[PDB]
Amino acid sequence: LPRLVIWLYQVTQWLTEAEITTEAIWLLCTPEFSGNISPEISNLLNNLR
Amino acid sequence: LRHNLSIDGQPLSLAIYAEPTDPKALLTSMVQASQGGSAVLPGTLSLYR
Repeated sequence: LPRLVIWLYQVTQWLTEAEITTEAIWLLCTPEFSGNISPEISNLLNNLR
Repeated sequence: LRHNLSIDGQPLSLAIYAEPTDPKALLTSMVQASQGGSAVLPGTLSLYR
């Protein structure tokens, strides 16, 4: 529990210093995907093929 | 005495300020659209080179 507390404090301090929101940092930290093909991916296909 | 005031009706307890929720900011983003090409017309072959 104290390890989690100190990790959370350091993470929040660094995040506030970097001035990043919550869902944005979620997306830019997790390796997950949106769920389907994005319009940008479709444009990449249509400009690559 | 019933309403807990002074002799001249001044309230004996200071009314709370009730600080408002205040407004919030608004955001907008970009929107894209995709299209295809037109049908290729068979070029009428001329005689030139």
